[PDB]
Amino acid sequence: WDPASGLNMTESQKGKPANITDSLSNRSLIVTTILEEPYVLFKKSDKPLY
Amino acid sequence: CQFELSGADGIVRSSQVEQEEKTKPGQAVDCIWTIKATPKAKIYLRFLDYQMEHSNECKRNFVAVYDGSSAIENLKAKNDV
Ligand SMILES: *[C@@H]1O[C@H](CO)[C@@H](O)[C@H](O)[C@H]1NC(C)=O
Repeated sequence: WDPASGLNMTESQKGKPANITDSLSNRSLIVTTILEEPYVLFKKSDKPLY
Repeated sequence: CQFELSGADGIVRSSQVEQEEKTKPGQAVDCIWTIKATPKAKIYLRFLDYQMEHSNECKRNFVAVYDGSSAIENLKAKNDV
């Protein structure tokens, strides 16, 4: 650390890495779906729904 | 890609780019439209046809409205307005 730069640390770049990436479907399933009309639908409004 | 469009009433032609500034379809394209009302006239807009099927999301494609003068200062919105 110095006055000119206060954001220097060896371990600033890495935080709690633990397991690399995530396990497949660790917290979320991988559900697949075909776009059939009266079964699945893109919501009516678009912009505040991304 | 800036064009003038003012008066009392009118319509911004969709994808009206092959006449103003004929941009080849391959590249990303974007344009802005400038409205000026009759003296002492605030403006109301109504969309007659809107479909951005290129993607639901807009990190690539979107349509937005700006109020005031044309700055990044205040997005009115990106329904009628
Ligand atoms: C801090 O500065 C050193 C020397 O340039 C650099 O090797 C290191 O990656 C930097 N770390 C941060 C957190 O900026």
